[PDB]
Amino acid sequence: MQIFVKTLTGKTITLEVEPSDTIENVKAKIQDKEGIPPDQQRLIFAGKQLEDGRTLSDYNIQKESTLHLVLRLRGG
Amino acid sequence: MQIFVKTLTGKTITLEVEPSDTIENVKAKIQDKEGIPPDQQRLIFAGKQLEDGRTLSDYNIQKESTLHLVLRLRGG
Amino acid sequence: MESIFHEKQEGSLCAQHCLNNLLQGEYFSPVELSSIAHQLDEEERMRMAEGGVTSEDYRTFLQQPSGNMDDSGFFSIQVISNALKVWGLELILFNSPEYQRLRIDPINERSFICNYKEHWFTVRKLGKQWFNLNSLLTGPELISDTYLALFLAQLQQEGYSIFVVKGDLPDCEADQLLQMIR
Repeated sequence: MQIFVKTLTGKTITLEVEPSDTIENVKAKIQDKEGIPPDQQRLIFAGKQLEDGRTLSDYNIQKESTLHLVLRLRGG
Repeated sequence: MQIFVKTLTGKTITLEVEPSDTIENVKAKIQDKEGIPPDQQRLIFAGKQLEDGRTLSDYNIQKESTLHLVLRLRGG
Repeated sequence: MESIFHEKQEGSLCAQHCLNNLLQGEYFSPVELSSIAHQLDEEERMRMAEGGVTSEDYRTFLQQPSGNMDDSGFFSIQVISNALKVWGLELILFNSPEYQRLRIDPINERSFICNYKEHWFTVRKLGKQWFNLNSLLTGPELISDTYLALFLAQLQQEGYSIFVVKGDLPDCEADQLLQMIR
């Protein structure tokens, strides 16, 4: 299904994922669009940080879910 | 001397204090004015946190100077 | 360069320097970043509580990351729009066509922040010129009046989200002493 990834800048990335998709794979998908390094991609959902070794269903994530990506995007 | 107090809502109140007035005593004044307890109240003066047991004199807070009333630091 | 709020920092918390040099001088605080950010959360929470469409409403909007303290220490426009808001200043979009159409001389303005997602430019009027500074910029890029007009246009073309601050911004000593420079 499609999800809404809120990036720290005022952008919402609508990407298509899978229920059994691992959080790490989700990062790769975001990296393909924004180019943000998956390693530095601090994916947080509803305050709870998404662990790379976990899946979307692990955090009860469904379609149109509001995800939040945290990282030092400003740089300086 | 009448300084000021900047709330997190955009409201400012003409706080009247003395040169030797302590931050704690100031918090009391704010407690009556607003209602928020001193332990919840946080006061900042230009990137600097004001300690309850410190006088405004040392802080250098001149006549008619604003103050930052922080009260939200919870996260999870 | 006598009394000027020139703070230095590196490694995240970039917003702490952006606000520290927003209104020309310092007045904000690092801990405030989580407070002003939670202001939106506070209102959104009570809003989503009543207008709850799904279960995620009182879940994801009950604990909105960055709003309730950030992990790395970076905040988006969530703290910018609120920072000026609590002081009595307004934020205008100079990049969005629906607003850019106002066509107001940027040299007449007070300060504006440019966002390119990967970087933000902290530009503010100083004395009789415009200065751009950051945590990754020790040299204030002197922006001339004629250059500013082009700079603003270049930003729009590049895709830089220009947040112009309208109203009376409290200038510091750096504004008065900069009046003697060219």
